[PDB]
Order: sequence, then structure tokens, then C-alpha cells
Amino acid sequence: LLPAFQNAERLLLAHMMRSRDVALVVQERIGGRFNIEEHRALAAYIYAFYEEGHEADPGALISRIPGELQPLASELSLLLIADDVSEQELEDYIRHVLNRPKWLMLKVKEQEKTEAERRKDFLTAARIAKEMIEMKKM
Amino acid sequence: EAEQAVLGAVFLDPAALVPASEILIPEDFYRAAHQKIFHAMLRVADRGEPVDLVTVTAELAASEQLEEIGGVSYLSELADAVPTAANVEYYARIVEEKSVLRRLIRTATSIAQDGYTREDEIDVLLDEADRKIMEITGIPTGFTELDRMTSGFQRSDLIIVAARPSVGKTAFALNIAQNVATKTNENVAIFSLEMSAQQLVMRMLCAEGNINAQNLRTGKLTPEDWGKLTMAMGSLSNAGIYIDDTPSIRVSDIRAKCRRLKQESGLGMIVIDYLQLIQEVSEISRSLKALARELEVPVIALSQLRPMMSDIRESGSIEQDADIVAFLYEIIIAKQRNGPVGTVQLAFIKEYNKFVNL
Amino acid sequence: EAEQAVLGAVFLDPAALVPASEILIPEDFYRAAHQKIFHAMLRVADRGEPVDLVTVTAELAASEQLEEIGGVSYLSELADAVPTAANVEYYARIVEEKSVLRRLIRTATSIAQDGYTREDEIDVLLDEADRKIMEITGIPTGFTELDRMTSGFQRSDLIIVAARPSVGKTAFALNIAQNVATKTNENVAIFSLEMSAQQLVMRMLCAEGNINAQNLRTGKLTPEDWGKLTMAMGSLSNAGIYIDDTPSIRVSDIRAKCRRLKQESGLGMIVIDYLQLIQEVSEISRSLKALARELEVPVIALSQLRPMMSDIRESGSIEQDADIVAFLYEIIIAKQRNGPVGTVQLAFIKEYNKFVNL
Repeated sequence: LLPAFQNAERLLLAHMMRSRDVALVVQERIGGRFNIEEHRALAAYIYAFYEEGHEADPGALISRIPGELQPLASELSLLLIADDVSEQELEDYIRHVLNRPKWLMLKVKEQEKTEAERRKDFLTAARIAKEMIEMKKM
Repeated sequence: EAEQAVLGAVFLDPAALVPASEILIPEDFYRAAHQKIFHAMLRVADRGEPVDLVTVTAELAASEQLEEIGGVSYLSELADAVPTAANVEYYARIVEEKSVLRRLIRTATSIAQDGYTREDEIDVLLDEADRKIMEITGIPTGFTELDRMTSGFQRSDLIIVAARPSVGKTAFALNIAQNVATKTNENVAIFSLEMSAQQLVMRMLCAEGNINAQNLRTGKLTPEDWGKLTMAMGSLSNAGIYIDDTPSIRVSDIRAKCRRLKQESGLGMIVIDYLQLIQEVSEISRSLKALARELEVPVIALSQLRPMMSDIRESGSIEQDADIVAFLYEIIIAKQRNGPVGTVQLAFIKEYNKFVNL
Repeated sequence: EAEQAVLGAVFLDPAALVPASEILIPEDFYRAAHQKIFHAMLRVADRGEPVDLVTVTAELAASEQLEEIGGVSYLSELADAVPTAANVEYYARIVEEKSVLRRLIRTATSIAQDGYTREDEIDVLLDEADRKIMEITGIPTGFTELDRMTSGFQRSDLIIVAARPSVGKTAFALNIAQNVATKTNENVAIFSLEMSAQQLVMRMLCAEGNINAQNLRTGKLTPEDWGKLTMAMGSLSNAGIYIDDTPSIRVSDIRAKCRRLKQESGLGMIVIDYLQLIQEVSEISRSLKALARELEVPVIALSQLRPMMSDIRESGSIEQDADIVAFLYEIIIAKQRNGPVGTVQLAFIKEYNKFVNL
């Protein structure tokens, strides 16, 4: 039951497990800036392989990288794609990950927004809608 | 239960009441909320006034459905539950169909029991229980004056210019367009659909050099027309002209040859010819609506049945899959949603194949 | 997987129904839903309109295949499923095999559990597989003023010389493949279907040894016509030919035959029977274009329908396929891109069946 974006963040930890000049631009693009709590250190072990220069492959990399990060990165290699990648699939995951945070920006402040509900405020509590609805319009 | 999806969009627009208050009424809503919601959603238009959930949060709290709707939770959670903003109509229809259910129940249920009640009256009971139910922009043409009184030819268009068996739809595409690919650089992916390209390359060159009327099919040409064919030979094969002729299929020949060339040549037009023997019609006609949506450029689609809209209104989508439907009687107009209603005339010869200007 | 992340683009576009029913239709979906999801995906955008999740939730809830399929419990799970709506292709050219898994498994599990039938009529189960499992530049042309005209035969061409009745088509074969075997080691083969190949061997030996008036079609001659025999078979045996009269053939023969006759013979031309017997006539020409492109040699298949290109049409297809149509009244070679096309007939003798050029 994996949602929409969780796989667009994976549109990296497999597109750079198999192609690293399709990973140098991530340094430029997704620093990051990453979403998930254990998916930041994974990137931190990706770019550091680009310097020493050895045999780069799907499974040669995922052992650097001791334990836990293998019934995870190996399950990041039980996938169903290929190495024919577009310019507008490279301009796609630009929003995806780094902006899933902005989907969050209609949750933690709603706790406040919905707490103006409990005080029967609809004068000004019926404005944050514009600082929400017409905030997602970018 | 479309209602849920039917009420929560007058925020996204927000004037998503421009057609929504030009369609139905609050009654259709079963729950005492949605009705008295849409009832107080229909007091704005007196000026007016205009559109905001807050103009309704000072409206359903004023006439207390504040404690009679679904509470605050249920109010914003309408902005939070409707995505596709371009529907509205639509959309709101299924509810009237849930209300078409309602259009029958407390009509028939009345009568079904009337054999235990109006027993009695009957002829009275009849005629009443029955009378209840009684309700330039502007991609080119060559004769520049023809991207004007209509205005192109532009991105996402099912430009249909049809005619009878071999009148206009046969070679019309070999005229206007050979000024978008040969003259300006907005290339093509063509399909010959009244012949193979061997006969559809033998029909357009007739226009250039005043050639093909002696003829080429039987013999050759005269001395000065070779020194006029050599002045008509290099604007087809050399040119960005790449037709396709493949036999009885559905539609896939286009897209099997019109996806790889999205990045290569440029794609400024996509070309289509005749219809009624490529093997009903709309599953082949809508196969060009979301195509000019995906590839993004003006497209020509010459169908067959006068041609009026009416006579091609049963042998093709045409009115719907294409707002634009020009004809070939002159290029008769019918329905345009891109430019002014100026009509035009260019005379046709019928031999050398040329629609020469007025 | 290849399905468990598919439908998102049809909301993200959402008019991505065109690359779906592109190479596909509503049936390529085992999982009880996706099929009538896509059937409910077609007739909806068959208006109309184009597309959005809700409009999909409509006809499914209508066919109450939302009590029958499940409900909205998938809509959010498939709106939120696709992490990029550019796969699409793809994925309809990688998920093909997924349901193509069983295109020849239905048509094979049949015959296996249907040894338990034809026993009886035995033989016939051959043709169910045939229609359910199944689915001088140059090596010289004909004449020297016809080998300074068009020029050939070159690498890979489907040819049809639509030959008239009444006038003749006999000696044309005795002057397109009579001397080409008996000079250079690009040898040939002769398809003579409906008649036994051996009655046709009174046609070219009586046209290579110039002996056919005493006569060479019925027994013992007068002590004379045993004169010019040294020119009939005295060159037609030091070459390499397979003459033919094998059953009322389809065309997959000369595909399995020509996979081991390109490796069985020497190959310069492949002379097949007239295009109006092999079957149901039009289909044969369409798959006769590729035949010149396999064995790496141009392939011939004439016809028995004025004579022009619209009489092989009152019994066939041809135009989009064969791109060089010669004739016999007059070899009206009125088709190509190479350049030369002309009006040419030749003189006749008919005591020896001889062609004449000047």
C-alpha cells in the first residue's frame, strides 16, 4: 500500500544505483533536501563512491553500507525498470520529492487552522484557505 | 452520491457557480444541509456579489445550519474533496439522475396505491397521474488570407475540411499545408487515406509548374514542361514530407510512427485523410482529440458523410471532437471558436488542381 | 506491478486514454476490474469530454460495478500510485506480453484437449492453427530497352504484372525468366500453381530451342523437327530451377519454403503465380512486399484481374503494397521513384512464342 511520491523518491535510489552520471546532477538538484529519515544517509553514501573509482553496478555498491541498508537497498533492486531515461523525466522528479514538504504545509498549520474551528472563528479562520488553496497554485 | 463531489468546487474557481447556478436548484439535495446550503448558495447573484465560502460562512451560520449541516469539519472538507475543476455541469448531472430516481418515486408510488383510494374517480385519477410526467494566430495556408477570417490552424485543433467522394477532402491537404512544411518550418507526419502515397505524391505536384494534364499517367511531358518539372521536382521527396499509407487497421499506424518523431523533426502539423473504410467512427475520431493534446500542435482531419454538420453528424463525432469544421463546396464554415466570422471565396479549377485566389 | 501502477496518468494527464486504447483495447486486463474499468474508461471519454477520476467513478457506479468492483477505496490508491506520468508508452509495450502470455495458449490448450475430437475428421485441425495459432544493376528484368528504362531487378521489390486474359500471359514468363538462369549464377525458380508444372515445360523449351510447329506437344515428329533441339534444354539444365504445382497455397509457405530455398537454390528472381488464386486475394499482395526483402532478391507475382491499376482492384488491394505495377494488353510500367515509366508494347510471332524490341 505504497503511495504516489514514495516511488518518485525511489526514482533516484535506482537511477543512481545503475547510472552515476545520472546522479551527479542530483548533487545540483536534490542535495538534499531529501524527504525520508533514512533516505538522506543513503545519498550520503552515493556521491562518496564517485571519487575513488571502482566497479560500479546494481549490487557492488549496496555493500558499503553494512546491514540494515540491504534488506532495503536490495529491495531497491527488486524493481521493474530500465536505463532509457528522458529529459522530461529528469525535469519531473524536480518537484516530486523536495515539494512533498509543501503537501505537509497543509497539515501542521491546519492543527492551528482547525483549532480556530473550535473557538467558532469563521471571520479570519475563513482566510487561511487563500493562504492554502491559492498557495498550491504555483 | 455525486452530491459530495458536486458541491465542493465553488471554491477552486471560485466562480464555479457560473454554470452551476445556470443549471439546477437546492431541492435535488436530499440531506437538509446541501439544500439549505445551495438555497443560501443562491442569494449571492442579486448584484452580485460574488463568490466565496466565507460569503456562505456568513450565510449558513446566519440562518442556523451552523448546528445543522455537518459542522465546521464538513464545510472546508468540500474544498478538500473536489479536484477536477473543469467539470461542474456535469458532474452535477448524476444527482439529477439520483433525482431522476426522485422524478419517478413520489409520482408512481402515489398511483400504485390509488387502486385502494381514488376508486371512485379513476378517469380523474388517469389523466392527472399521467400529465405529471409531462415534463494571424495561426499556422499558414499559402494564400495568407486564409489564416485570418478564421485565424489558423493553432495548437490542439481537429481541423476538418470534408467533401464527397473525390471533391475536396481528396487533395485539399495537398494545398494549404504545403506552405507550412515547404514554406515555413513546422513539419509533418502524413497519412494517405484515399490511396497509397504513390498516387498521393502524383496529385500535389500538379499544382507546381502547371503540370499533369496531358498527362503523366499515360505518357510523359513536353520540352518546356521538363524545364518546368525540374522547377517542381524538389519540394516533395527533399522536403519534410513523410506520408504513410498502411492498409486496414484501427488507428495505431499514426502513433506507431508519430511518437519517436516528437523529438526529431519538430512536429508542427499531423495529417489525416478520408474515413469510411479504415477497419465505429468516434473511437477513431477521439483518437485524435487527446493526440493533439499530447503532441501539442494543429492537426487536419478530413472526414466523410453536403457537407453540413448535420450530414456528417451521424457518420462522425465532428461537432464535438472538433469545434472547427470547415467544408469543400469554397470552404464552407460551420462552428468556429478561434476567430471572427468572416467568410471567403477562392475559385477552383478541377484539372491542374489549384484553388487560385479571388 | 506492470498493472499495479498504471491508471494514474489517466488522471494526471488526464486525457491519456489515447495511448491506452492505442496498441490496446478494453480486454487486456485479467483482474476483474481493470477491464470494465477500461470499458468504463472508453465510452465515457467517448463523448466528450475528456477525462477525470470522477467521470470514471460514474459509469462504474452506474453499472454498479462499484458494488461489483469494490468502491472508491482504489481511486485514492491509484490517483496516489504513479510517481511520474511519462511511463505510459511503455508499459503498454511491456505489459502487452503480460496478457499476450496467452494468445497462443488458448489456441494450443485447445488442440491438446482436442486430440479428443478429430478422429473422425483428423486432418482438419491443421487450419485452426493456421488461423488461430499462426496469428541489369542488378539481376536482369526482361528486355534491354526495358533494362535501360526502369533498371533492375534491384535489391528488394514486390512486383505485379497484371496480365490480361484473351491476349496472353504465357510468353511473358518465357521472356522474364527464360535466359536469366542460363547465363549467370544468380539462378531462379518457377511457380506454376493451378496447372501441373510439366504442361508449362512445352512453353519455354519450345521457345529456347525454337521448335514448336511439327509439333512438340504430342508425340513422334516427322523425321525433321529433331533439328533445333540443341538450344532448348542445352542451357536450361546448367543453371538451377525449381518449377512448381504444390496445392491451393496460402503464402506462409514461401516464408518457410523461402527460409530453406534461399539456402536451397542460388537466387536471382522468385517467379510466383498470378495474384488472383492464392488466398481472399487482397491479403496475398500485402505480404508479398516483404518477400523481396528476406531472401535478398526481388520477387514476382503477376495477375489475372484496359489494362490499368483499377482492375486488379476489382479483385485485390495492391496499391499501398506493390510499388511497381507493369501490365499486359503493353507493359504499362506506370509506377516508381527511380525515374523511368513508359508506354511500350512488343511484337509477337506465336509459332515460337517470341517477344521483339526496337
